[PDB]
Amino acid sequence: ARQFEGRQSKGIAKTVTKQRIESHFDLELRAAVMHDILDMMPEGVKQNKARTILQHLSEAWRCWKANIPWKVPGLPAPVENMILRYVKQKADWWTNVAHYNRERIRRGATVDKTVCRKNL
Amino acid sequence: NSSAAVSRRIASKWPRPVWHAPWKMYRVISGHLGWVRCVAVDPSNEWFATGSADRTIKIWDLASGQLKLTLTGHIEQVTGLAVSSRHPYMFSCGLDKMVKCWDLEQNKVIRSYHGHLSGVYSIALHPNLDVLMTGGRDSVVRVWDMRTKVQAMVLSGHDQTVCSLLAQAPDPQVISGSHDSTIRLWDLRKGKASAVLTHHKKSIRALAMHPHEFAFASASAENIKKWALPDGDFLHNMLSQQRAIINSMAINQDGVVATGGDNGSLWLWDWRSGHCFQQDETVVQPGSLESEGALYDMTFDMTGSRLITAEGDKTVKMWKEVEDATPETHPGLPFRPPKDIKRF
Amino acid sequence: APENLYQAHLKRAEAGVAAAYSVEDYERAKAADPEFSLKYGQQPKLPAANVEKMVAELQERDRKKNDRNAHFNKKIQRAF
Amino acid sequence: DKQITAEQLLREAKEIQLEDDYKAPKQIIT
Amino acid sequence: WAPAIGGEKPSVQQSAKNLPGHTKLKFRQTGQAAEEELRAKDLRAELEAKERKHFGKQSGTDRRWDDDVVFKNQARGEPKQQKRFVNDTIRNDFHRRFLQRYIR
Amino acid sequence: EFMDLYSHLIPVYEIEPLEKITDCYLDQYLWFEADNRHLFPCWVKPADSEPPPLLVYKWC
Amino acid sequence: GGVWKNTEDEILKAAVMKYGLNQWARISSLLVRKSAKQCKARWYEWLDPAIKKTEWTREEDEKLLHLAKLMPCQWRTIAPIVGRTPAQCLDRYERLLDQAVADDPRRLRPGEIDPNPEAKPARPDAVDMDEDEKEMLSEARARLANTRGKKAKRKAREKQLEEARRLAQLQKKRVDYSSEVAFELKPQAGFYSTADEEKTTRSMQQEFRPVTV
Amino acid sequence: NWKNPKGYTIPLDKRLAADGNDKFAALSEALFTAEAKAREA
Amino acid sequence: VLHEDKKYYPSAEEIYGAEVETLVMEEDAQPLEV
RNA sequence: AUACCUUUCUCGGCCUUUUGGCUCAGAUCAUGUGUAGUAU
RNA sequence: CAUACUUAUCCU
Repeated sequence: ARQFEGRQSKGIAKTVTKQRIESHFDLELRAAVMHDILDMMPEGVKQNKARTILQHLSEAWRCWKANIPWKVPGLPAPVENMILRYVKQKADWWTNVAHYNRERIRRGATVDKTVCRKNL
Repeated sequence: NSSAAVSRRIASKWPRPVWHAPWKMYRVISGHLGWVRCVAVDPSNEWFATGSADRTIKIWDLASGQLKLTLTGHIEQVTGLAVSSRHPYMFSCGLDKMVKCWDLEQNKVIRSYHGHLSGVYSIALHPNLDVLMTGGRDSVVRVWDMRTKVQAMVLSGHDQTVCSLLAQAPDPQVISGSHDSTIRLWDLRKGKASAVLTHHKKSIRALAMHPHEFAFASASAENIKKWALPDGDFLHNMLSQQRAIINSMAINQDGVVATGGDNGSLWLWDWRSGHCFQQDETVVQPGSLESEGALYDMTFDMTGSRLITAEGDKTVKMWKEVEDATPETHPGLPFRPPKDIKRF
Repeated sequence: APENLYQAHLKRAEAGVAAAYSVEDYERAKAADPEFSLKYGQQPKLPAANVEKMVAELQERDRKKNDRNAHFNKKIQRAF
Repeated sequence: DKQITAEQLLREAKEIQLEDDYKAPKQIIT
Repeated sequence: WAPAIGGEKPSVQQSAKNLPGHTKLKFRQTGQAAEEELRAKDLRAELEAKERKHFGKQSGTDRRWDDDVVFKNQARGEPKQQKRFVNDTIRNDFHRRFLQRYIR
Repeated sequence: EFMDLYSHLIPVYEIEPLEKITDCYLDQYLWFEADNRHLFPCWVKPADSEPPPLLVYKWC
Repeated sequence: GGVWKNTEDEILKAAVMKYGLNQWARISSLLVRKSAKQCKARWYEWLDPAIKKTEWTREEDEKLLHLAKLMPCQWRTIAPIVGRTPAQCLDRYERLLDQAVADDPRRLRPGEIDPNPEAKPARPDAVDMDEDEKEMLSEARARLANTRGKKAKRKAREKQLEEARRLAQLQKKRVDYSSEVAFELKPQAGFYSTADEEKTTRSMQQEFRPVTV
Repeated sequence: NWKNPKGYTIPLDKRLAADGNDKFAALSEALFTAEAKAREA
Repeated sequence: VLHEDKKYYPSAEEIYGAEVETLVMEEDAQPLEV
């Protein structure tokens, strides 16, 4: 069928496999933040500052990871609270995945070669 | 008629609010490790399920609040939960693009519905057919054969995430609300929208049917509207604005409408008059941010006397009516009819 | 501001009626035409000049009217 | 006699005009 | 910035996950909260019964060797630890125990 | 840095080599001088005289 | 190896503007003599703008002496509470301590290794240069300017080559998005009849006045 | 302060700026008079 | 002195009050086989 | 030849954006002759 | 003419 119909390479759904797990998280995470952004903006506000809010969320995640307190001087408190709540969502996820992978590493359960480095 | 004419009719004839006893929050349950995102009550009314951002579904005792069971099978957040009334089946959707049928006699996933291109946000079981409906970030309601796992239908037309879903036996058998700010009422035989409702300005994150009336409520960050069925005739806005993104809406048989805000507010409204008799803010459990305070799902138990809320401080909260209240000791927020003359 | 550009839209409205049309122009166009209804859709009898008027009118408006890092800061000294 | 403050060098870098792209030649076109 | 939208001879490629399975539905029988069985009862009676049972039947009511020693009674005053949930990523108790266990 | 021993992690500290030299000389100087003084009694005990098994044996 | 010559301080500062505070091995590459550890140390011990190199207050001296008795020899702790840096705090306390008492075995020997060259002020650029202090500066200038890639250069050249080929073919002679309208969406019918408008559009398309690119 | 795909040079403090006990005395005093009493005795 | 057995937050009992039942459910009552 | 309105020129000024999203800051960061070609 | 760069060319 692939020989005679051709490869159906078109909008069939890709599973979220172990190699896509972290990148799909961030897809979904950003989409969620974008949902919230569009709903938080008042009615006549140019709905294009969302990209800079997403950059602030990236920054706040790196600042969480590095243990750096951030305070953007002119960030609306709604936008900032949204960022804090989603950085905490990622922080919970990442820490729980670290707890889980540590127990597998301790047991000797099968982990990837990069899971050992990522968990360290 | 007009906005002026109709405003005078409204000052004269608006249905007065039916007195409803206040609700109090009597139980917090901690134990999910991420935002609790979905709730579902079992038709027997003795357990509820909550899905989480920690990717699990927990089964809780409805009367003790006790963790009966944790179910792990989703790779990402559980975003929607539906317990079947006709099958011993629970359905979950998740941000992992996956819809799962859990056999509740095995406590195991027996079917998987494959085909959402992005995270799934909403789920609904057809109450009479063995069919389920899911919406997701791919802007599409996928209609599934429960048995064969086949995608029987795709309801196309929304432009952003299908965030809310209703299923009923009469036409329109699917109602969806989307991030594109519209509500589609679908003709399930034809695969086509029978109506597109564009009255909302923000995204419709919550839908709710009236348990007994042929009417549904939709909720935005800007308004809760009430719509008559089949045709989606705008009935009215709630007489106040929760000034919040409403994530969840539940309607009672007494006509208590509970709406839950992304800021953790919980307002209780009179269905039929549109008037909010109660306004609450959540308390977030110790450790939480107060930014991390949303109210992601709410359901009433099957009797209507309990409201279970799924919260962003990772708690389940339970509310009961203070039903030893009487219209004299406990009237709540008091009503002034929509006396204004306004533009609609 | 929609009020600012609204009084500028009324600028344009009264200016262009003062610039392109006259009262006997209007009233004799009407005198030719009794229906000033149910005629919607059918184009009305008006001089072919009118068209370019609009066009010229708006065209009138027209003649009134590292690298990327420089812009960024130029937003900040603007703001900060 | 003159030293090396930053900013002046930054201006020199600006003069080095990056690669803003040269306009396509205006060849006569039939 | 924008997801793929997922609108809908037939192709004869057959997936392994699309082969017949679980080809009949379970329905709720008498005894598994079936709809005709549940109209028959008062669910509010059973809920208030179970809640009262829980809420009452959880309440339960209707010189020596140590004379040169410089410090005495040093455990007294220590806090006994509690079953509590802190909604903090790094300041909860599972995490403090985890880091105590795995970092030496 | 952490050294992963799979059941736990050991912290590993990288000190400036220039400092390391002074620190290792101090380390040797202090242990030599301490031993001369019998600063540490014989109960303190990764002692030089005996491997860890001869310690278990001397305890028996 | 060695103290910082003022050209290096300024390349380090320009790189901190270009690269930020966490790219010390990217910044370390402009400077051939210095490693990322030393660049980081120079920034934090001397070139942090938030370092007060001003003269010492005397509220600050009594803070420093209070602290040096509170947290004795803990200069990394003491230093942020004074507001200075540990080497500033340390030698200021030494100065004040000799002020009370009013070679030395406690000073750098000729040919010894200075422990913290990153705390001392920059040796200024000299009347001359070297191909080290000029090739480094030119590497720095380029690397501070460039954000491009290479194939854009191919781009214009490739198009010119193609244009030349087209010209040659024309001389020798001497989807289709112009037969069809791409995915054509015709305007939907309204209340007004647009037959005449369509004729005019065709006439406009027929026109071929000379127009430059 | 991690990312810069464009390469924009940021002013040194436009980077730094956006997203930025009393018992010690008791202890050191007690320890210092302890040193003193010990030395004198 | 207050150690690094420091408390950072109040309890769920100080937070919610005497009349809110506060449950911490960290393990399931039953196995998957029920 | 002056007072009025009115019309013209010259200063002063401005937002998104071009931000390749994620991870174990993704990781590491650096131990040649000899020729010739070129830049100097 | 002296620093550098290099190239599946050439050795160590």
